[PDB]
Amino acid sequence: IIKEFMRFKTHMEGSVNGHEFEIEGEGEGRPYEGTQTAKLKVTKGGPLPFAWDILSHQFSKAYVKHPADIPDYLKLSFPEGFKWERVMNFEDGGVVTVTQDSSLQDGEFIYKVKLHGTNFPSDGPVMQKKTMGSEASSERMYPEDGALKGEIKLRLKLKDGGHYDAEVKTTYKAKKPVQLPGAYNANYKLDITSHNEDYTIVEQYERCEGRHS
Repeated sequence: IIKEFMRFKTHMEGSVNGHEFEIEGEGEGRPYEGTQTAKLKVTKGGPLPFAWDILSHQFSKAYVKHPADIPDYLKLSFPEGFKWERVMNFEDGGVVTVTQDSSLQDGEFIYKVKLHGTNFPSDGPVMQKKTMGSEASSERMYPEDGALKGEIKLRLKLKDGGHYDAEVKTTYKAKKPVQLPGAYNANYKLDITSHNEDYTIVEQYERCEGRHS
């Protein structure tokens, strides 16, 4: 059972341009209202020498508000949970891959994340930490390969004007077989509500809701 109020714990192990790091985080939110907050701490490899914005979207699809007629594939996957794999192709060649495992333990969600950050130019917006958060987007959701897929055109604002884009592709698969929905949209807004000077402590807020195609 997914209650109206739910907490989660997350751990992320990753590598960006050969720099290894680990992140721990805890958060809470309203799974049916589609809102959540998270506080993340860099526990190893801190301070990170690249943009926090490449990581922010990797820190929770069970917290999506869904209309009653769209099956909630990821909520229906519980208690066993689900997994997801993502690819983010940045405009300058930079690539980020993520694998995730989500489960339920003692009434709380547990997230395990693994991240690869490859071929980012040393003078680019990520390496130079020139990003300023992301704009509100819409993930096009659709079934494919006995799984739910999602597509986003992520836009990161830059400090001195303009944007830095990525084509994001994700596959979400329930551990046990559950009813796949038809295509729909998931509108999101993710905000960095607070951070310390070196980004070793970061607070995030996100709202997500499902709408008919």
